[PDB]
This record gives sequence, C-alpha cells and structure tokens, in this order.
Amino acid sequence: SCKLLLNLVDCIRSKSEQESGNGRDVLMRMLEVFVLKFHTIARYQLSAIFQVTDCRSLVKTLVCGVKTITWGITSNKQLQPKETQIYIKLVKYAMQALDIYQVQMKEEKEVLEHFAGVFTMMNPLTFKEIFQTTVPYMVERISKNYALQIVANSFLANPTTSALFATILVEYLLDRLPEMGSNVELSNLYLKLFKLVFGSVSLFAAENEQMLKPHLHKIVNSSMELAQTAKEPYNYFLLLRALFRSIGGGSHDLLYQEFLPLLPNLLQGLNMLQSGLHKQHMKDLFVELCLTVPVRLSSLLPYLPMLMDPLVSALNGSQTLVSQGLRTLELCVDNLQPDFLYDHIQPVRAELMQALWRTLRNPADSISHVAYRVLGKFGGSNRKMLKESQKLHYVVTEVQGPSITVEFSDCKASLQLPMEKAIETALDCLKSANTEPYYRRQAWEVIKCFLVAMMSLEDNKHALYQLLAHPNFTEKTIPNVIISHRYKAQDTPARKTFEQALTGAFMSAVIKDLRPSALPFVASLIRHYTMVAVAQQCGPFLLPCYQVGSQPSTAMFHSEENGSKGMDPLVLIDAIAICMAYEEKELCKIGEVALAVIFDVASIILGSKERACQLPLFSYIVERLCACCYEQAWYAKLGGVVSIKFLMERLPLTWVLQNQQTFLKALLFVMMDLTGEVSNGAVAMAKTTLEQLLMRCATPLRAEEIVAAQEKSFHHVTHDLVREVTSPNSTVRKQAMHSLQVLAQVTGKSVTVIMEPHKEVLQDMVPPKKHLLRHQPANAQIGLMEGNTFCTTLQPRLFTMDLNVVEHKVFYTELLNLCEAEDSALTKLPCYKSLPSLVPLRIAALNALAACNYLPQSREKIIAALFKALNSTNSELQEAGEACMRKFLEGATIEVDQIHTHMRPLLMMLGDYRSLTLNVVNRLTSVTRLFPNSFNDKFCDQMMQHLRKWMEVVVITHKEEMKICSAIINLFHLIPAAPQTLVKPLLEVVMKTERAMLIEAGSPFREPLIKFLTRH
Amino acid sequence: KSTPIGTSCQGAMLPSITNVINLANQLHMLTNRHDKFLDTLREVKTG
Amino acid sequence: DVKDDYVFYQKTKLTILQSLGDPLYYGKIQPSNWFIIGSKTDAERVVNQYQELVQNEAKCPVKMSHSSSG
Amino acid sequence: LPHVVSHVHTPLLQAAQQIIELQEAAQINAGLQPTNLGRNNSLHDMKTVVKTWRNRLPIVSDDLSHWSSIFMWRQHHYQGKPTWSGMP
Repeated sequence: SCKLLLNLVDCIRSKSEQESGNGRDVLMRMLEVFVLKFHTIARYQLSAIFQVTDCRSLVKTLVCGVKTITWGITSNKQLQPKETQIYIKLVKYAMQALDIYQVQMKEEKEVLEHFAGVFTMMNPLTFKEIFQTTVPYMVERISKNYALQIVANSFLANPTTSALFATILVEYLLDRLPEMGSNVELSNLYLKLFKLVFGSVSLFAAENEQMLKPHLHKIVNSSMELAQTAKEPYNYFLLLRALFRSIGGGSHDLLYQEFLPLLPNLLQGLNMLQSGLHKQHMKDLFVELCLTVPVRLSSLLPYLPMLMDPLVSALNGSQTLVSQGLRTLELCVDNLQPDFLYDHIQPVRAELMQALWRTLRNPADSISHVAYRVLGKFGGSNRKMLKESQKLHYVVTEVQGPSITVEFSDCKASLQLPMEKAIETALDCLKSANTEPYYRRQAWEVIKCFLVAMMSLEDNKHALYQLLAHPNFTEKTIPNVIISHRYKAQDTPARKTFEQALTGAFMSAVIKDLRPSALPFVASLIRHYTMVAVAQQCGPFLLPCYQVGSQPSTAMFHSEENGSKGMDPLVLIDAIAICMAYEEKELCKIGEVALAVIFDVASIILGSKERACQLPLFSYIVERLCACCYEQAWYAKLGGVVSIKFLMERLPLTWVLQNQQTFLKALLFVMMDLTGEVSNGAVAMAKTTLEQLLMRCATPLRAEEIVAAQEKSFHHVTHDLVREVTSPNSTVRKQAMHSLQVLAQVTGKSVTVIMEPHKEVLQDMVPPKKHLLRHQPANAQIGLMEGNTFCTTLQPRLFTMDLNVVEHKVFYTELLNLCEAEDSALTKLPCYKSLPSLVPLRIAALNALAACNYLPQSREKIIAALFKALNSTNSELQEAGEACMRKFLEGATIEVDQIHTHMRPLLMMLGDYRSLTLNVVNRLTSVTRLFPNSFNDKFCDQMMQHLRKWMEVVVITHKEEMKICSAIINLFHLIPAAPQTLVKPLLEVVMKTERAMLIEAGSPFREPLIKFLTRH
Repeated sequence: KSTPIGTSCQGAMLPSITNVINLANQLHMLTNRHDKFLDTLREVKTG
Repeated sequence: DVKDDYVFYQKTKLTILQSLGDPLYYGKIQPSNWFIIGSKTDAERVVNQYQELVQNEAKCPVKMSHSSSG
Repeated sequence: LPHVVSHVHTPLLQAAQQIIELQEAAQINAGLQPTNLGRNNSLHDMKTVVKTWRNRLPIVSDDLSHWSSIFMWRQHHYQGKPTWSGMP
C-alpha cells in the first residue's frame, strides 16, 4: 500500500496544478496518519520482541514515502505552525521507531541517509524552532541508541543544516557542561558529540567560523575551573585538544583575535599542572596541551619562558613527545636571532642541553638525525661551560646485602651470590604493562623463595603451645610504650630491599591467575609476623626496650649502631603504607584485609579487643598511616583517608577518642595542600570521613572512664576547630563552620555553649589587634570579614560590638570606605594589583553591613551603602546585594521615605528610550520582589505602553532582545495589585506578535504569562 | 638441588617466636594451622 | 612618561609604557595585560624582534610608521 | 663514546656545524645556475643564507684551526658572486 502511494503523490501534484482546488488538507491528512503509523509500530515493538525483515522493510518503505511527500510539497515558503507540531510528533515518534535495526552495515546507513535529508530543504526559521524545542530528547535517544552517529555525521555531507543545528547543539552542551566528570558513559558520549561538532567546523570553514566566535571564553575557561574539583577530569582535557586543532590549522581569522585575551590566564595554568606528580600518561597530556598551541611565533615573546619547562618534560622518554619537542625547538631555532634565544634559554640551559645529548642514542633514524641537525644549527651554545655538572652515582655505605649460600660438589666450597638487583627487577616486571604471565610466575617464585628462606623455622608444636598458654597474658596490664619513626636514623641497605619484596608479594596476591595460589600464603605470613611481634613486646617476655618506663629511641628499629637484635617485625606496616600509596587503587582492598587480619589475630590470643588496643604496635600503625597524607601526591593522600576510614569504622570507640586529635589533623591537612588543582575526587571523600568522625565521637550514650574520655577528647577537638574560624583558606573555613553546626546537631546542646570555654582564643583574633586591614593580603581580609559575619549571625550574640567604646571606630570606618571605588583605575595599589575580579572582596564587607543591625544610633550610612550595592552595574554584585538585603529584611522596619529618596535616579531615567536595558530590568524586578508596595496602577499603565513600544520595535527589526521582552512580562508576575482591566490588552498584543512571527511552540512570552494568568 | 636454603647473614635474620626465651578452642586450632603451614613450608629447596 | 606606538590586512600594534615613579618599562600588544621590561636596551631588542617577526609572514604590507606622545 | 660529555665529544659537536653548512652551501651552486639566475628563488634564499651565516658564531675556546675552516669555506662562496657578475 505504501509502495503504491509512493508514486501516487505526483499524480495529486499534477492534478493540483491544473486548477486551483483543495489539495493541501488532503496531503496533510495522510501525513497525520503516517505519524500515527509511526506510533503504532514503535509503542508495541517493545512488547512484541519473518518479523525483523518485514519490520525493516515497512520502515524503509514508509520513510521513503515521507521523503517523497515532502519532496512534492516543498518542490522556499514559510510553514504554518500547526504542521510544525505534527513534525514535532513525527520526529519524536521516529526515534522510537528506529529500534528494529538494533537487533539485526550498508543498507542501514543508506536508510538513515534518506531520513536525515528530510529536514535539509525545510524553512530555516521553522528548522531551528523545532530542533531547539526537541534538542534534549534527541540527546537522550543517543544515550540509548549508538547508531545515531551515522545520522549525526551525515548532517555534514554538503547541506546548510550543520551551519544552524550546531548552534543549538553547542548551547545545549554548554548548559550541561558541569555535568561532565560525574558519570562515565554520559561524559564520553558528550565528548563524542563535541568531536563531531568540532569536525564540522574544521571541515567546513564557511559559516562556522562566525558561529564559534561568540561564547568561546566559556569553553576555554569553565573547562579549566571545573576540572579542579571533579572525579574524572580526564574528559575536560580531552575536549580542549579538539578545540585547538579546529581554532588553528584551518579556520583562522576572527578566532585567532578572540583566543589572544585568554592566553595569559591559560598558559600560566598549564605550566602549574605539568609540574605535578599526578600520573604517567596525564603528564604527557599536559605537555601536549601546553605545546602545539594554535598561535604563531609572534605575540608569544612575553610568554616564551613558560614554554620551556614542558619542552624539557617532552624530551624525557616519550617516543612521540621527543619528536614534537624537537620540532618545536627547531621552529624557534629557525628565525629567532639565537642570541635572543640564548638569553631566554639560560635558566633551563643545563637540562635542555643534557636532554639533547641523551636523545642521540635511541634506535631510531627519525629522531637521532633530527636531533643531530638541530645541535649542528647552534653555533657554539651546545658546548659551553655548564654551571651544573652531571650527576654521579655513589654508594653511601660499605656493607653486604642479602646472599644465598650455595654449595658445590667440588673441593667442598660454598658460594654466596647477591640478589639485591633481582628483587628490584622482579618488582619492575610485576609493575610492567606488557609482559607474559610466565615471567610473572618466575618473578613471583623469586620473591616467594627468598622470603621463606630468609626467616628461620623452629619451635615445631612444642614451644609455641607453652608460650601461648603461659599466664600473665590476659591478667598483667600492658605498659604504655609509644613506637615512633621520628627517631629513625637512616634506612639500612637491607631494610629497603626486604620492604620491596613484601610489596611485591602484596601486589602479586591481587593480580589474576596468581590470586588463588597466593592468598593463603600471604595471609599465613602476616599471621606469623604478628605472632612473633606480640611475643616480643608482651609482658612476661618483654625486651629491655619494652619496660614499663622505656623510650622510643633508635634501639627500637633495625640500624647499624643501635639495632633491634636483627630484623624486628616492623617492616610489614611499611609495606602496607607503600602499597596503599600506589598509583593504582586496586591495592586498597588487600590493604584493609591485611589490617583486619592483623587485628583478628591480636584479638584472639589476648582475650579482649580493648586490651589489644593498648598494645604498642598500634601506636606505630597510625603514625605510619597518617604520614602518607603529607606527601605532595594525591593518590597517597587517598590511601591515608581509606586507612583512616577503616580504622574508624572497625576498631572500637574508646580507642578513637584517644587518637581523635591525630585523625582530625591528618584529615584537615588534605584539604589545605590541594588548592589549585585538587584531585580526582579526594576532598569530597575527606569531608565525608570528617563528618562521620564527628557524629561517631559526639554521639551521647556508660562507665565513668568512657564519659571522662569523651569529654576530654571533646575539649581537645573543639579547641582546634575554633582555630580556623578566621583562616585565610576558604575551604577549611567553610568546613570549620559546617563542623560546628553538625557538632551541635548530634549532641543535645546549642552552638555557643560549645565555644564558651575557648573564648580566649578568639578574643584577640576575630577583631583586628595590632594590625590594619590595608597591610594584609586580601586572602586574610576575606577570612576575617567572614569570621565577624559568622560571629554575629546567631540569635545568641557573642563579642558584642559597640562603636564609641574601644577600637570599634577604626574598623567600622574602614569597611565603610570600601564600597565607594568601583573602577580599577582609582584602586591602583600595590596590594590590590593581582585581583582580576575584585568582586568577592566587596561581598564579604557587604555581608558585614547586613550582619550588624542592633545599633539604631547610626543606620543612615549602612542603609545608603546597602542601596548603593543594589544600584550597582555588575550582575553578580547586585545579586549578592539582594541577598544581604533579604538578610537585612528581618530588622526593625524599613521606612518608605528611605526608599523614595534612594531610588530617585531610577525614576529619573525611567522616561527614556535607551535606558531600559537588561541590567535595569534585572534591577527593577529585584527591587519589586521585596517590599510589595511601591507602585500603583498608573505605573502599570505606563509600563503597558512601554511593552507595546518594545513589541513594535521587534517586529520591525527582526525581518538578546528575546530575553528582555520575556523578562519585562515576568516583572508583572512579581508586582502585586496589578489592574484586572489590563489583562485583555496585553494578551492581544502577544497574539499579534505571535501572529507576525508565527510561533506557537513554547514561546518565551508563555512561561511567565501562564504564571501571570492564573492569579485571576 | 636437594638441600635447604641457608643464609650466613644472621644479622638480617627474622627471629623466631622462641627467640625471646633465650634472651632472658580457637587458640589450639590456630596453633595446629600454623604448625601444618610450617610443616609444608619447610620443604623449600634451591632448585 | 614615554609612550611609543607602532603601526604595522591584519593590524596589530605594540605599545611601550613607562609609569612615573620607577624606571621600569611596560608593554602591551593590541590586535589589561601588561609586559615586564627591564632597562632601555632590552626595549629595542623586544621591539626589533617583534618588528622582524611581523615583517616576515605578512608579505602584503610594506611600510613602517611610528609616533610618540609625551 | 662515554655517556658523560667531555673533551672527547668536542670534535663531533664541533664539526656538526660545518656538516649542515655543506648542505646549506650546496644550494649556492644550484642558485647560481644561469638557467635560474636573477629570479627571486635565487635572490631571497641567497640573502637568508648570508644572514644565517652572519648570526651564528662558535665559542672562542675552540682552536684557530676550526675558525679558519669555517671562514675560508664561507669565503669560497662569498668570492663566487663576483665571478659571475663581472663578465645594471
């Protein structure tokens, strides 16, 4: 039937051109039936699932009919809005219909090509209207169906579609840009769309360069500031490279002149990211982004030294980066008058010259020859005296490492061969990327046999039973002995090697094809390590360093001059710390299992769990585990957080109270060192662990010792938590403020009662004492301002401030003298130099004005300052001014005469045409949101004339502006007591605009109107 | 290839459980498990 | 105060600015960024290098015009 | 040669400049061919080669033998320009 109707359309067209009849309604009548046919075959196909061949033949036949009927109609003219709704239903139902192809190419791509070409020959005004409305549905369909990429890349064969649909696509992606980095498959698919849209602008240089010119700062900027605190920021850096290959090398004209004002803040960011120790391939990505910039040699001299550190890194092992590094260096050598180049290369001359010298030995004819040519281009700068000599290899000590006694059958002679390097080689093999499992087994055998043969084998079934059954194990009190690594002198050459063997055993126990043959072996050794440890530091058989009165001195460890009588069982904890501080997070599972095994063994052969907590070994465990949170790397800090979490949830609460201060300090340092680029989602975990620690420790209960310990820990913890109230760092300051709220929420006490005994810390800190607000950096100024705001926000007021008593006049007038200078020309100060925004600095002082409202003797100055902020030009500054106005709204009263005298200018410029801009409308709707009695019906009547003038301008200038007319109607929603007689005239002109523009699907004049309409 | 592995570096040897003596239910089942583990771990050669 | 401007299809300019108070020069390229410049001798070396770079890969213009104000 | 750089590595790095200059000076004779003489290909490139040779200079610590080798070789091509302009 569709086959017959495929060729029957031309007959209708031929008969319709003979005489002027009625054929428009007939053609659209079957189209609705065809649209309904899509729904029938798409809604019931989920429950229904030859069938597949018939279904695809029906879809292909009907789609060709849809293309054919559109071909006869269009072959432009403007389309009526009613059938655009039908097309909205058509496209919505078509995506659900395109599902049979999934269960079962060449014809699949062909049929999608015909479907994608239906909208190519349609009116562009209606083309963008339908696709903008149904852009989120299409993205969601791609999230479920992966075959729409064939349709996606067919939008650029040679249509005019890509020149218009891409504008909507990029706007939708920018709206949900922060969503990237949370999920996995959603971020990758969004990145794929970014690659395809960047391919279109790169392939078609016409009418795509102008589209990319605006809203380009957000793509470059917001990607950088959102990858700092995210889980997988690897997708953000994958997006910037694609933009670089499109803004340069191809479309270049108005894009080059737009990327220039972003190089200062972008090039100085990539320099800091490449100096970290994040990962192995991540650093290679950073040096690729910093180099190969889409900027020519000009307009780069002032920023030349910032491209030298990445050049050194690119010439240090990577196959592709060395080739690119030589090309970048060769380009500079070409035309730069190398005496100028020698001046800018001096700081990194030693590193670059050594890198070039070492790149002449690799087995490659495309690198050594290029490097030799580059070196020959230098006159004599490649052999000048280096101020830093080459590093040498030296041996610190003169001792003998581990050896294996192997005897021969000749002359009765034994041989001792060292295997120090063999263990290191085995560790490298286990850490390698592409090695066969056969050599992994051999490497594991070397570690296993060396570890077994090193320890002794004695006391078979006789001495072990007597020692474990001996008395004074569950009766005698364990002496308080503290074990610390702070007294360690130097690592012996054998301790490091034995540490490496243990780490290899732990790593070999998690890799698949070796796990079942290593878990019992590793677990049994850990049990052996613990039992020999507890037999040495116990009561009845204590060593002389384990007396009641003892010292943590060097004799505790294995050293040269002061040893522990040979290989004390303390290296197991060191191996646990190293494996938990590995770049791969697959060792955390075995790390916590080993810790659980260690406690399980100790809790059995000691009688009770609380007595095992007093054993001196756990004192060294926390110090070793908390030392991993001080390294500059981020994965090491994560290992410490996991160790903190495991020891908190498992071992009982009485232990935690004693070491709560130590855990809090370790969990607090992580959020302070991580400021510029934080992590792959580590501080979020740290905040959760801190929140869990506070709820567990502050939970009310029942012996006298537990209560005394709980309040003793409470006094020590709360003292530290008031220390960062005025901290210059915002992350710790906000966490500390949130720390106090949750602490009072858990317990049955208020907030100020907690901070009663610790007032002496904050007496001379939160106010300025012996200091000024102009001699300190803005980082401390904001922290002090927020401290005063938090100090005077609770309904119980602490540190009451009154002006003319003591020192409260200098501080008060200083913050009044801050909300006057707006432009940066009048604030040319040495302290206020590196402030690109200067907006957040005024916000903290503004909140202080609204924080204090209990002093009625002086309110004219603060009221004028508050209204001055509301009358500002910036958008973010005005929004915060509204926020503090709402905060100040809870005062005594606001007189009308104050409002009339403060909004005089707004009425002065009311009677003008070039004055009702977006900023003024935002100001006008903000001031009418509160105090809902400021205008009358005459003002509403005047505004009706204004909107008529606005709507008359658009219909002329059409054949930015859409938002202002949507906002001006939205202002009528906020204002109460609007006349009832104005409803009819406003809806009449709206229809007139909707009739001239012929738009009906979700107009911007509809969403605020429907809320405006339902009042009466 | 038929002799146990010995080391002449007694300074790096990990001391046994009984070494503290010369320097002066679940428990029974745990002892048996360790004794069996040590029994099968003694048969390690240099081959 | 010495303000020297340099005029070079494209149109990019080089500006040399010296603020009163210290003999430290400043630069800015306009197709509030500022450039650090040392003594007087370093100024022409940057200008000569900048002039040499812009003269090569344009090939449509040939000219040299500059002025001063102050 | 040994991994570290010392006086033994001087001659190879010292002669690297003249090796590429032989290739650079190989285009002098190609540009002086009468078939392609007087064009911008044999005029702009000649000035670039002259300017490039004028900029780069070795360090004074080298022996006078290498300074002569560079300069007389440059002089051989410098004196070859009056040889074809001498017979506007």
